[PDB]
Amino acid sequence: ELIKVPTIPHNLVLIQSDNGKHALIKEDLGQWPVETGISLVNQAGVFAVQLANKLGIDKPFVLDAGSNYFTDTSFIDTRKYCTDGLSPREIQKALNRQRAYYDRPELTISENKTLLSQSIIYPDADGNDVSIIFSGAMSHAIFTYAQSQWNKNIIKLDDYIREITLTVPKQYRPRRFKEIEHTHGYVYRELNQGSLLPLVDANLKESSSYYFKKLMSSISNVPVDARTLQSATAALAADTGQAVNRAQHVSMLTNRLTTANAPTVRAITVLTCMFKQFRIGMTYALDPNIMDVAAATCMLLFRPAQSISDEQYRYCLQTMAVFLTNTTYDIVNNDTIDVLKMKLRNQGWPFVERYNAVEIDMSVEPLRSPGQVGRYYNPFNIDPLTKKHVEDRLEEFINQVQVGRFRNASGNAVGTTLAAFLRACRDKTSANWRGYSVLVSRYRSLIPNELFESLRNISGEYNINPQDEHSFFFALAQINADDEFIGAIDKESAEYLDEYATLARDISNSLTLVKAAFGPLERTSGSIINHANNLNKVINHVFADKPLISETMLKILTIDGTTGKDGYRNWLDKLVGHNYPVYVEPVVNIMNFISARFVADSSYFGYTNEIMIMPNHINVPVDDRFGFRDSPFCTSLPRTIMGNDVRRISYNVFSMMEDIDDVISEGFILYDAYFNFSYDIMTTDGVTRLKEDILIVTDTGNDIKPIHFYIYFENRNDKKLRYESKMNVSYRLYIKTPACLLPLSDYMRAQHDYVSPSSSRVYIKDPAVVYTRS
Amino acid sequence: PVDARTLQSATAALAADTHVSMLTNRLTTANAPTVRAITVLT
Repeated sequence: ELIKVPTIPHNLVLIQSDNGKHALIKEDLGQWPVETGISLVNQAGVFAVQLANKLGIDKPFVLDAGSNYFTDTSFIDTRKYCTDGLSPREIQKALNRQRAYYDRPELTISENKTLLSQSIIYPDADGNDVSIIFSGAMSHAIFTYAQSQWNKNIIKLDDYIREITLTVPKQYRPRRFKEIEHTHGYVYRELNQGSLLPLVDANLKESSSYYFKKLMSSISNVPVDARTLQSATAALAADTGQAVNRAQHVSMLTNRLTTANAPTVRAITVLTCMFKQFRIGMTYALDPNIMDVAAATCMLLFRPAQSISDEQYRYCLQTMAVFLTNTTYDIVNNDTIDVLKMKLRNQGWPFVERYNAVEIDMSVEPLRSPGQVGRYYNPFNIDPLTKKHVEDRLEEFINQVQVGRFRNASGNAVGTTLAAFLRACRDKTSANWRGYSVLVSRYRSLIPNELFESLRNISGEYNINPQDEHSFFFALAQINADDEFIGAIDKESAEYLDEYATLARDISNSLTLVKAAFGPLERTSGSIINHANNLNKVINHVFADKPLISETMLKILTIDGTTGKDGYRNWLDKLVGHNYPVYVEPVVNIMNFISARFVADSSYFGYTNEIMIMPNHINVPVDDRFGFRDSPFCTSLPRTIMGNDVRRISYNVFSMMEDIDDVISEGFILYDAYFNFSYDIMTTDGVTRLKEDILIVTDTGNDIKPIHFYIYFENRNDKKLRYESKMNVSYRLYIKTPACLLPLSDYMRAQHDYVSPSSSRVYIKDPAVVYTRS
Repeated sequence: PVDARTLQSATAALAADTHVSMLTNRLTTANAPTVRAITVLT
């Protein structure tokens, strides 16, 4: 959601002495401690975020400052006087006090509204409003840049509809938008798509297990019709001539028709048609019987070929050859597929081939996949064009099996039972395939193309017992889509999009952290130990307070029972050294700009590169613009004093010394450190002096005490103060003049402009273009 | 120190992944420190 900022955040504060002889404007912008020995860019990152909070920049926003204005009472003056920034009245009072001290006349009537009308609101050509006010240099730069970065995502509503017009299905009622929203509508949206590949590639077993289980959970809850299989059993019984007082093979098939595990097999069937390669397998009994041959034939006929592996194919052929060709398992252990194919065919069994599954293209573009076409396998290897099984020769193959003599020379007991069984199985599939085809289409729409191409069956938890194969196809049920289930799918499609979205952000955050936190690993004990300790510190920080990663990924990473903290640490290991492309977001750009300005302009935030310590009896050039008494600031650090280059000493060497008494008498410049400092400008006239001593000398080293300046204004004819400064104070400290200060005479430089967009724009919170049917 | 919860969690996870009572019951963590001593030495 966008935020309207009502007031421009100026930071200027004006300080003036009691006499009014001097005045200056300052940009506070806070004061921040900076350390040494640690890289400054890393320290600038945390301060940059805190600065954005101070300016109200961090969250997406648009400026609303058009309404803040007033009009002067004069007839001619139709200008829109602004009410933001440093008020021109405050500047007018400061100048009038300044003119009083010099005994000059006060500002003229004509000069008053020249000054008072500098802050204006004027319209722009594009309908926007431009606000000109007195603001700080740093505040203007950061706020203007933040507005530019956020405005990229703010796009017209009609543009958004064009980008999502491909993914909208044809079964949802179109949304009607008000005419105002069409002409003057804008939407804040991030149109980047984050790939889920880093999570899936590194963690294939965990990601596949999480998605298959949730998908299986929904499919198992689908309604189905309830039709008794007594009619099918009677047809099977009559064809086989089943008797109560005999032992036939039809009894063994009939005995174990269990439909208890039907919903799980139904879910497995949809999963095979959903994904490119969802391999399933079954383990047959030690001594195969009429069921295993019936179950094995059912898999080969009515399952996608891509879902059957080469090893599983040979295993099914071996089981059929054992029962029909009547040979031991050890005999056909080394037999190839072709050898097993030939032995079965000579016996009279032709169902020795796997059949590919015809692919049906999706009607609309899949989610999280731009410019791509979806596809899924049609269930039961049925050609949509011909509404038949792929093998057009199935009917004669069934007859061939029935006349074939397997497991016995006299009688067709084995052949008739299997052929009569496959008659019903083919009839059931040829009637109920349309419902399963729609069900696969609904669930395939949830998964993206990357998950379609990557997810693989690894855990092997989705295995089907031979009893379930022959009972599922014999007792196949029509899929009935109740309104409750239709509504339930609409609910599931909601969080699937939301959970995909939150995973993309979590990966992008994780990839960015890895690049900066860690580096390459060598083959030494030192490098290994450094990685072990550093990574533990990172993993402890991310999980402290609010975790950086949402609970959505934690569920994926903990699917094996591993603790979430350990799961993320192991994933961060594989992510080091990645070449995965990450797109710089608007927020990342904003912090980098502040980080650059923090390093470039160190005076705004309260630290300096170098300081100077010189004896009082040496006169150095100082900044006399502000009129401070013994001004502690310099325009630049003097290169040469008294014709000799000023000595430069680094901080570490300075702390290390014992002749510190010999070098202070000549003066020096301390560099190679970040000197935090502070000052308090006072309106009265007094001695400018440091708050504590300059340096502390111990038996270990020499350190510089904290720098706090008590700056006072200067009056030339104050003999008491002149003697005090020259005599009492013996040593002085000098730093570069802070850039935040600005003399009152140069107040025109504080003028800055801001752009607040048109007030005719309306913002659409929910840009969805379709309505649920019911 | 050796924690028996890690063994139980690993057995539970692998039991659901694939019966597994052929080796799952035979797993005992009694001699863990000695084997760790040999691993470091090797």
